[PDB]
Amino acid sequence: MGHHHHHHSHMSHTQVIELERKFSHQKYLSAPERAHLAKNLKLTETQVKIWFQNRRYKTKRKQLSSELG
Repeated sequence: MGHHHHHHSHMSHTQVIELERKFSHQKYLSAPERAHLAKNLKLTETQVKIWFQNRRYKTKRKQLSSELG
C-alpha cells in the first residue's frame, strides 16, 4: 500500500492565489481545512499539504540562516 499518485502538482496561477488566501489567514492546515481547500480547488490533501510545506520552507524563518527553498 501507499500513495497511488504523487508529485509536485503543476497547479493553475489563479488556483495558487486561493492557496495563498488560505495561507495568509492560517499557515498550517489540519485534515478538515486541507480536505476542504482540496475539494474547493479539486486538488488532493497530499498536493495541498506539499504546497503549505514548501511555502513555509521557502519563507524567511528564524534559524542560523534564512530558509529560502
